[PDB]
Amino acid sequence: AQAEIEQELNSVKDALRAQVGALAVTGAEKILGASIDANAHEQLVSKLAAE
Amino acid sequence: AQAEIEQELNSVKDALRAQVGALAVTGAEKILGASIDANAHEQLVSKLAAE
Amino acid sequence: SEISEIIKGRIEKLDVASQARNEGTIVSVSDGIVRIYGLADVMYGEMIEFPGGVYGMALNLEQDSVGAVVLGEYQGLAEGMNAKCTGRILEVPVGPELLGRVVDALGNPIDGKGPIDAKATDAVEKVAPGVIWRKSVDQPVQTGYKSVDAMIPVGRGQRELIIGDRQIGKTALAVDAIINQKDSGIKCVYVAIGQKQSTIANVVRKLEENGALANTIVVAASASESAALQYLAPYSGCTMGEYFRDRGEDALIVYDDLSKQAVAYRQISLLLRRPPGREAYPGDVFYLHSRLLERASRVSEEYVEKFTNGAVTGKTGSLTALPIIETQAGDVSAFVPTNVISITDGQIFLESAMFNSGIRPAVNAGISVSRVGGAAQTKIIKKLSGGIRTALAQYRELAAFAQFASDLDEATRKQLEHGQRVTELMKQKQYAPMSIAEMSLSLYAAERGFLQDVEIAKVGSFEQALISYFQREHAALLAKINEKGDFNDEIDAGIKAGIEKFKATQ
Amino acid sequence: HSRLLERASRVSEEYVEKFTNGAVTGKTGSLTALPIIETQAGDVSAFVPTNVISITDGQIFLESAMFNSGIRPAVNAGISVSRVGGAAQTKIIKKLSGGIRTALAQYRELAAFAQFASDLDEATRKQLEHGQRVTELMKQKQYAPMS
Amino acid sequence: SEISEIIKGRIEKLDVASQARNEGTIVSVSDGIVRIYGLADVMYGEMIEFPGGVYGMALNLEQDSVGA
Amino acid sequence: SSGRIVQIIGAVIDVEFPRDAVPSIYEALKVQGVETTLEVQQQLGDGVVRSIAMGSTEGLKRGLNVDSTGAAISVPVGKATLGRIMDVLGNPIDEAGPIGEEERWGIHREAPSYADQAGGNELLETGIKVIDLVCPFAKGGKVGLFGGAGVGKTVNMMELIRNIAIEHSGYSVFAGVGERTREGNDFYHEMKDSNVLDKVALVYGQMNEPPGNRLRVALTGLTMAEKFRDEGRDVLLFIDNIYRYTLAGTEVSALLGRMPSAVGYQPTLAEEMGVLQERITSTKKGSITSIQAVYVPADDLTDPSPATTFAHLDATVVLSRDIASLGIYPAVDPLDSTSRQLDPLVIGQDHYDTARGVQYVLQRYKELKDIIAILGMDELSEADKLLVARARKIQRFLSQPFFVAEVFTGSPGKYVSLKDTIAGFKGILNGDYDHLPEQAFYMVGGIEEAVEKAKK
Amino acid sequence: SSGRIVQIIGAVIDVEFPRDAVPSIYEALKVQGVETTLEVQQQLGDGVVRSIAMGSTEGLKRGLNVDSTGAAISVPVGKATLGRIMDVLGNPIDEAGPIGEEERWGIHREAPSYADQAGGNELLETGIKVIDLVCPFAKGGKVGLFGGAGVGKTVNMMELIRNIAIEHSGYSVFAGVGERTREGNDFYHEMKDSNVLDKVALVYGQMNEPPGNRLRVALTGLTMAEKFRDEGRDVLLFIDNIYRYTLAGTEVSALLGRMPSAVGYQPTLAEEMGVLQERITSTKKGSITSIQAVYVPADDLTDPSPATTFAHLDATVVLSRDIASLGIYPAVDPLDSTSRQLDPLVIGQDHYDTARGVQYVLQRYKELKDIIAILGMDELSEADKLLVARARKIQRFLSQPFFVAEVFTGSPGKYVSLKDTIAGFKGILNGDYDHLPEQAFYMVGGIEEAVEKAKK
Amino acid sequence: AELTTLARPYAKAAFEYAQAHQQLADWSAALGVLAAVSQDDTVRQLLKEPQLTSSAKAQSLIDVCGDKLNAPAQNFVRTVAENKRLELLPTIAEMYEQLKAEQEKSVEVEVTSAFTLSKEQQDKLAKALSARLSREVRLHASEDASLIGGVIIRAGDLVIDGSVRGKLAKLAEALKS
Ligand SMILES: Nc1ncnc2c1ncn2[C@@H]1O[C@H](COP(=O)(O)OP(=O)(O)OP(=O)(O)O)[C@@H](O)[C@H]1O
Ligand SMILES: Nc1ncnc2c1ncn2[C@@H]1O[C@H](COP(=O)(O)OP(=O)(O)O)[C@@H](O)[C@H]1O
Ligand SMILES: Nc1ncnc2c1ncn2[C@@H]1O[C@H](COP(=O)(O)OP(=O)(O)O)[C@@H](O)[C@H]1O
Ligand SMILES: [Mg+2]
Ligand SMILES: [Mg+2]
Repeated sequence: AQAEIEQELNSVKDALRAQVGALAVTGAEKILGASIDANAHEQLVSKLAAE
Repeated sequence: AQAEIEQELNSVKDALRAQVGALAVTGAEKILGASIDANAHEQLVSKLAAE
Repeated sequence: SEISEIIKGRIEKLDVASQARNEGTIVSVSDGIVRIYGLADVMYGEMIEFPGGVYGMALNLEQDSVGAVVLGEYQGLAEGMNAKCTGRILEVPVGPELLGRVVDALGNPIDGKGPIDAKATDAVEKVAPGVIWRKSVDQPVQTGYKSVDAMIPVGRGQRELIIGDRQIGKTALAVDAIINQKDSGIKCVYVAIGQKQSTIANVVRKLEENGALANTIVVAASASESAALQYLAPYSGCTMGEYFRDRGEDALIVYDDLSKQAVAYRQISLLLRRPPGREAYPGDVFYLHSRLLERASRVSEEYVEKFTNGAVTGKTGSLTALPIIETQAGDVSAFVPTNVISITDGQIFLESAMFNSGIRPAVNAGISVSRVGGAAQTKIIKKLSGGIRTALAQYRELAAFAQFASDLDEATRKQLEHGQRVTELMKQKQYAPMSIAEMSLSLYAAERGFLQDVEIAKVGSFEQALISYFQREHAALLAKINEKGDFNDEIDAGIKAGIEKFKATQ
Repeated sequence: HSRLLERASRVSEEYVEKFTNGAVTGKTGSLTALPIIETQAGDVSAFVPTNVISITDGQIFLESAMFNSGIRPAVNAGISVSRVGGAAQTKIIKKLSGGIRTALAQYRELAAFAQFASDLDEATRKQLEHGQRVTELMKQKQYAPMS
Repeated sequence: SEISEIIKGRIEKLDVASQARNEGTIVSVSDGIVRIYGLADVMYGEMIEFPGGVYGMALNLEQDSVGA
Repeated sequence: SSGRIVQIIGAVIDVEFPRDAVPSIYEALKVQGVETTLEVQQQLGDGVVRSIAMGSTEGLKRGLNVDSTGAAISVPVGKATLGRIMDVLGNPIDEAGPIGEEERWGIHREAPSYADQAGGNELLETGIKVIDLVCPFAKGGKVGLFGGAGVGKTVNMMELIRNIAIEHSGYSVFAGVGERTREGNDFYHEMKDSNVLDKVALVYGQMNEPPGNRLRVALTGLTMAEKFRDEGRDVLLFIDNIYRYTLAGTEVSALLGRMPSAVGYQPTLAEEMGVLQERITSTKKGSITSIQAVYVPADDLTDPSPATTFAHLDATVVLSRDIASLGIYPAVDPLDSTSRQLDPLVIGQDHYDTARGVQYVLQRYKELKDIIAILGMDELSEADKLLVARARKIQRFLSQPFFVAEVFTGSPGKYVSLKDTIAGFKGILNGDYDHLPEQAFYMVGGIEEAVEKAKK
Repeated sequence: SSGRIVQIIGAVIDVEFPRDAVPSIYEALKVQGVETTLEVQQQLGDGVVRSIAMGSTEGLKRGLNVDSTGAAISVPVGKATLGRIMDVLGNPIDEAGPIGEEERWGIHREAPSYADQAGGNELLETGIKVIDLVCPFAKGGKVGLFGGAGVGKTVNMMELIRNIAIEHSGYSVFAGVGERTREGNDFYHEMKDSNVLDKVALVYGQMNEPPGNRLRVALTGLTMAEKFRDEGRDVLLFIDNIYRYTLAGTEVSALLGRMPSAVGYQPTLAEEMGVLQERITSTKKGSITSIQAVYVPADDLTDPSPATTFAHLDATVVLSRDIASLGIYPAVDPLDSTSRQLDPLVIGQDHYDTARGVQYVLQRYKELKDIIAILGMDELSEADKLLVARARKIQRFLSQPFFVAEVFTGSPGKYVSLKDTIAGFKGILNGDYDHLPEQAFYMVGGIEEAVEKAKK
Repeated sequence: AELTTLARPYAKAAFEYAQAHQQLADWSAALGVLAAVSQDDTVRQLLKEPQLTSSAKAQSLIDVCGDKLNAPAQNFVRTVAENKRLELLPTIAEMYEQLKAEQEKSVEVEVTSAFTLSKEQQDKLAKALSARLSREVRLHASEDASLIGGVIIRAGDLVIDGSVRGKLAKLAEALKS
C-alpha cells in the first residue's frame, strides 16, 4: 500500500508529460508551417546534399 | 492520497500552459538548425485557445 | 512539484540528421503475417519497423517477397503502408533490476510499478556453451518435496521435465520449487506461455505472499498475445537467466508449458506454408526445444573467468531448467512429449490415478528418473534415501496382498506395513517446502523403524509433531544439519536421542 | 445437415395466418422429421454421425447385440433419449410410463453386477425380477402396431 | 498457376522450330528422378542413356518434358 | 470508394476496391441492392479483400457493387438492449420494432490489461449437491460445462440460470450460439412468462444461420456485457455453446487459404480461442460471472478444441455419458470435475475433507468394479464389500431431481443447500445410513428424503 | 565459380549459380565472410540449387556470395584423429589446436562391392566371457545394445575400446548422433581418467545442432573408421543412438518438402539405413564391427524404425537392472540377449552345446525360484537342488573384473580368451567344480582362478 | 505465385538475347508496346476467349504491333502465347528494364520536394547520389505539398529522407516515450 501511492503519482505526472509533448509537437509544426522560405529550403537541400 | 493528488493536479494543469510555447520554439529551432524567433510572436499568444 | 520542465531539455540532445534506411511496402496482411515487397537487405531474424511503432521479425526471405510476423497487433497494418529495416536483431534487457518485476516477452513492464533500470541488453537467440567449457553437475537444488528431493534429485545445471495430464499439480510443484529458493542463493525465472492473465496473477500473488517474488523474474506471454510473442517468450526468459550463469552465479528457470510454445510455432509455420510433418508440426520442432534446453547448463571456472575478463574468479555459474509438459490421457508417445523426454536429463511423472487416491504430490516414483542421481544430493539425504527406495519398490510388488495380509507370511507382513508407512510419509501439502534438516527427520524416522508402532493413519500427525518438537528443543542440531547437509556418528546419535525422547513424553 | 433439419419445426398461429393471408386462422402448422444415419461397427466418433446427433431433438439407438438376442425392436433405452419428454405424451401413457427408461437403464446395470454374487436383499431380488418383465414387454413384431 | 519445367531462361525459342528428336537436355535432378527436355521420339518404358554409363527409364511423357 | 464482387465460393466472398481505398481488417462492407454484410478477414493484395458473408449468398452475383463503411460491425449497447432478441448485426429479431440505442460499440476489442485484472473468491451457492461439493463456483469466476451429445449441458445451465439469474439483482446476457431454434423459443417464453425478461438481453445465432453469423454472435453478446461491466455493474453472461465459434472457424478456414493442422482444425485454434476468452473476465470496474457450455466431440476430452478450453476456466464441471447411461442425473463426474475454490483456505476444512472423502471412495470403487465382474463379490475382503456398498449409494445420492427436468423425470424438482450436501455425504461416509437399501438414494434431494424413500 | 543466396526459409537455403558452374548433389558450399557450410540436396533447375545449412542461418540475407568446393564434406582421417573431439565437418571442438592431419576423405561413398566381401564368418574375441559365450559377435557385424541408464553401458564401451586396441592392435571411433552436451563432456573426462582416450576418435553432433548435422555425423565417424580398416585393421564403430539417425532423416525429409510415409517416417527410411549399415562389413583388408544403442518408440517392436534397424543386426545385447542388483556388473541378460552366430554350423558343436547348456540351466533355475518362493525349498527334488547349485555357480561365473572398472571393483582387470571361456563353462555344467563354494566363482576371470580363490 | 516469379525466365531470356545481339534499346520499345496493347479493354476481352488457339491469339497481337516487333520479338510473342502467359506482358516488360539498368550502370531516382524546384538543385544532389550509388542517375523530380520543408529521395530500396515531416515523426516518438 505504501509503494502504490508513489507509483500512482509518478504514473499520472508521466501521462501528463506525454500530453505536453504532443502539444509542443503541434506548436513546432504550426511555427515551421509559417516560417519556411526559399533561403531556408536551400539550406535544408544543400545540407542534405552533404549527408 | 487520491484526494491529495487532485489538489496539486489543478495547479500543474494551468502552470504547464505558461511554458508550452518555449517547448515549441526550441523544438522548431532544433528541427531547422537555425533561429526561429522572428516568426514565433503571433503563434505563442494564440495557440493557448485549445490547451 | 513539477517534472516536465527538466525532461524536455534531454529530447533536444537527439540527432535530426538524415539516415539511409532500406525500405519496402506492405503487399498483403493476414492472420498475423505481413508480406512485404522490397527490403532487399533485411536479414533472417532482423526486426522490421512498421508505421505506428509496431515491429515485426523477418522469417521467410523468399526470392520475390519477405514474410514477416508481427510482434504485437497486426490488425492496424495495411496494403500500401511503408516498412523499414532497423539493422537490429531481437534483444531484451538483462540484470538484477528485473528481480521482483512482471514483464512481457520483449522485457516491457506490465505490473505497473514503473520503468526498469537495466544497464545492459542481450540477444534472445544465442548458442549454448560448448562441451569443453562445461563442468559435471554435483551441487543440489532442493525443491522442498520429500518425494522429489529424496528419489528424483535435481542438480545445479540439470534439466528435469515435469510431465503429466491436466489439473494434477504440475504448476504447484514448479512454483513451490521457486518458493524454496528465497534463502538458497539461486535466482529464479518463471515463464508463462499461453496462460490466461488472471492465472499468472494468482501465481505472482502467491510468490508475493510467500516472500519469493523479490528473488524472481516473471516473463508473461498470455493467451490473447501474438503467436510470435508466445514462441519467443522462453528464449527471452532463458536470456535473462543466462546473465547470472555467465557471471559466476546460479539461476533456476520454469517454462510453464513448452507444449503451448510448440503450438504457437506450428501456427506461424503452417501460415508461412512450410512443409508439414507428424501432428502437422514443422520439420524443425525438435530443434526448437533442443536449442532452448541445451542452454540450461553448468559452466566451468575458466568460462566464467574468460567471460568476466578476470573480474569473477574461482566460481562456476549455472542455469537449471524445469520445463513443464501436458500429456493427453497419459499418452507419453505423442510427438512433442517424445522429443522433450529425449532432450532432458530426467523426468518427474505425475499421475491422475495417484492424485485421485489422495497422494497429493502425485509423483510416480516407479517410472520417474534423474540421470544425475546421487551426485545432486547432500550427504545426509543420500544416506537415508537408499532404504526409502527399497521400501517403495517392495510396496509396488506386494500391494494386492493388503486384503489378504493375515494369510501373509510374517516376514512379508512386516515388509507390507513398512511399505504402507513409507508410502504415507511421501504425502505433503502445497506451499509447505521442507528444509534439509526437517526432511532428514522424517526420512530418518521411517528408515530406522521409528514408525512400526504408529497406525498408518497417524503417520502424518506424528511427522508434524516430531518436527515441531525438534524446532523447539533441538534448534542447534537442525541449524548444524542445514549448513551443508553433512552426516556423521554424532548427528546420527543426536537425532536418535531426540526421537526416543519424543516418544517418551509427546 | 443443419440447414435441412432446422426447417422441421412447429409454427405459431400468427405465422400461418400471415402466410395464408388470413385464409387459415387459429391453426398451428408442423413438419416432424425422422432422419436415418448408418454407423460402421457402432463407431459414433465418425464426422457425419457426430454432426447429426448434435442437431436433432433426440435419438433412437438400435443395437446389433440386442437384435441378435431376440429383442427385435432393438432400442437401447440407456443411450436413446427424447429432448421433448413427457410433453409429447397423452395423459394416460404419461402417468403410467413414469421413469420406465431410467428404470430400464438401471436394471441393465444391476443385472451385470449381480451375475456371480451370493443371495442379495429383497430390494435387489425384487428390482432384478421386475426388470426382466418390462424388457420382455418392449418386444413387438413388425407390421403389428398398438393403439 | 505455377511455372513448369520448359519455362527456363535458357529455353530461348529465337528460331521457333523442332530438331533432334532422339536427344535431350537434363532440366533438374532430385532423389533419383530426372526431368529431360527435347526427347521428342522417346517411347513409354524406353531406356534413356546418360553420360558415364548410367541408364534411365521413361515414365512420364508430358507436353513440355520427360520424367525418368 | 466502391468495390465489385470478383469471387463467391460458399460463405467466402472477395471484393476488389481502388488500390487507394482498401478497407481495413475486420471492416464491414455492404453489397448494393442485396441486403448482405461482409467483414474483411484478409487483404490479398491489389485492392482485393477477402470477406465472409453475414447472410446468404444465393442472391449474390459477380460484379455487384460493394460499399466500405469505414468501421467494424457496430452493435447497439446499454439499457435499450434489455428485454430484446437480436441477431449478429444487432438488428432486432422480435416484432417489437426498433431499439432506442444511445450508443454503438464495435464487436472487436483488446482484452483488459494485466494491471486491470481483479481477484475474488466470494463463494456462489448453486443448489446442486455434486457441484456445491466438488465444483464450488465463485462470484466473478469462469465456469465450463464440458460434455458430449445428450448428457445435460443445456438442462444444467437452465437450472443454474433459475437458481442464480432469477435471484441475481444485476443484469444478464444470454447468447445462443449454434443452438436449436426450439430451445431459444422455449427459453424466450420462459423468461417472458417468469417476468425476468426485463433484466436479460437475448442474442440468438442458431444452426440454420451462415458460418459468419455463428462466428461473430459470441463477440456481439460479449460486447453488450462489456458495456455493462464498464458502467461498474455486476453482470451474468451465459453462452449456450462456445464450440460453435471454433467450428465456424474450421468450416471457413480452408476457403480462407489456410493449411489444416491436427484433427482437421484451423491453424489459429489457440489464438482465436484466447482472443475471445480473455475478454470474458472480471476487471476492477465491474464483475462478469460467466457460464459456458463446452461440447466435447465424440465424448473424447483429448480432442484439440476441449483440451485447449480447460486453461481458460476457474471451475470445470465434467458430464459423463457412462453415468447418464445408468439413468443418473445430473451426470457430473466427481473424479474429473474440478474448481479453484476447492481449497481449505477459501472455503473450510470440513467441506474439503468431505469432498476428498467422496472422491477417495469413488476412485477405489472404479478398480473393484472389474474385480466384481470376473470371479464374484464373495472373493472380496470385508472392507472391500463394505466400501462397494457406500460407493454405490454415494453415486446415487449425487442424483438430484431438477425443476427444469420435471417434464422428463415426471417427479417434482428439489433444491439442496450446501449444508445438507455436506451433512448427507459425511453421514454416508461415516456409515450411519448403511441400514438403507441402495435404491433409496436415487433422486431423493436431501438425505432425509432418502430415509423416507426406503419405507416405500 | 560463385553463386548467390536467393531464398532463406529456416535451415533450407536456395542458391543460384551460373549455368556452367552448378554444384553437384552432396557438394559442400561456403558462404563468403561467415563460417557457414551448405550441403547441396537437390538441383531445382535454371541454375538454382537447394541446400541445407550445416549451421545457424540467423543474420544471413539474400545476395551473399557462395563458393563451390568441388567435393562433398571432406574430413581429416588417420592417427591424428585419436584422442580428439570433432564436429560433423571435422573441426576440433576441443580447445586443443588444429588436427595434425596428413589426408582428408569425403564422407559419401558406395559400400564395398560383392567381390570385396570376406570368405566366411570369423568371431571377434571381445575378451568378455558372457558376450563371447552367449552373444558371439562376428567381425564386420552390427550389435544392438538395449537397456536403460545407470546399468553399465558406458563402462562396457570403454572395455571394448581398450581390448580392441591392446589385444587386437585395432582402434575405435565414437559417433555421438544427437549427443547431450553434458553427457558428451562427462564421457570425455571418464575416458581420460580411464586411460582409453588415446585409443578412440570422438565425433559429436549435439542435440542443439540443425537436422543436417545430426544426419551426417554417422557418415563422418564411419569415414574415419573406413581409413583404419584400409590400414589393415579390425575397427570398432560406436553409434550413440541409431534411432536419432532415423529421426534426423525424418526432420530433413520434412524440411525438403517430401511426401511422408507410414507412421510419418521419410519415404527413404530403408535406403538411408542401408547406405549407412552396408559400409560396416568384413572386407579382404580389415573389418569394421559396430555397437549401436537402440531406442524403441512406445515400446513397439513393429514400428518402422525398430523394424528397419533389426533387419541389419547380427546380435542383441540386453543390459538388465535386476542382474545389476544381484551384483553382476557386466549386467548382460543371458536369456534375453541373442546372436545369429549361435549356430553349430558357424561356431562348431562344442561352443554351441556349452552355451545352450548354460541357457537351459539358467531357464530352469528362474522357474524353480518361483517354486522356492511360493511353496518353499523343500518341495524340490535332489536333481533340481543340484541343478540350482550349478545354476548359481554359473550365474556368478558370468561376472568379470574389467581394466576400466578397477576403481569400482578394487581388483585388477582380466582378458579371458574364447578357449578359456568354453573350457570353464563346460566343466561347471558337467559338475567338475561342485565341491567349490559359489563365491569362489565370483569376479575371478578364468576357471583356474576360481580354484585358487577357493583353496583360501 | 508472384507475377515477378513467373516473368523472371521470360525477361532474362529477352535480355541475354538483346545483349549478345546488341538490341537492348529495340526490345525496350517492343516490350513496352506489347505490354501496352495487351492492357486495352478490347484486346483484354479478346485474349480471354475459349474459341481461339494459342497461335491465333499470338498472331493477332503481332499484327496490332506490326513493325514494332523485329523477327525475334514476334517469335518471343509466339513462345509467351504457346505457354498461355499473355496476362504477364506488363510484368515481363518491367523486369527487362531492371536487368538492362544494372547493365548500363544507371538508376531512375524519384525525388519529391516540398515547395521549390530549380535546375541547379537537381544536379547538386545527382553528383552525391551518383557518387554514393556508383551509377548514372536519371532523376524524376516531382511536387509534394504535404511536406512542411524538405525533400525525400527514393532510389531502389534505399530512401534518404531529409524532410521536416521526418524530423517531426522523430521528435514526436521521442516526446511521447
Ligand atoms: N500437496 C499438493 N500438491 C499439489 N497440488 C495440490 C496439493 N494439495 C492440493 N493440491 C491442489 O491440486 C491442484 C493442482 O493444480 P495445478 O495448477 O498445480 O495443477 P496443474 O497440473 O498444473 O493444472 P494445469 O494443468 O491446469 O496447469 C490445485 O487445486 C492444488 O491446490
Ligand atoms: N437432469 C436430467 N434429468 C432428466 N433428463 C435429463 C437430465 N439431463 C439431461 N436429460 C435428458 O437429456 C436431454 C436434455 O439434456 P441436454 O441439456 O439437451 O444435453 P446436452 O446439452 O449435453 O446435449 C433430454 O432428452 C433429457 O431427457
Ligand atoms: N563393470 C563395472 N564394474 C563395476 N561397477 C560398474 C561397472 N559397470 C557399471 N558400474 C557401476 O554402474 C554405474 C553406471 O555405469 P555406466 O557405464 O556409467 O552406465 P550409464 O552410462 O548408463 O550411466 C557406474 O558409475 C558404476 O558405479
Ligand atoms: Mg499450470
Ligand atoms: Mg444442449
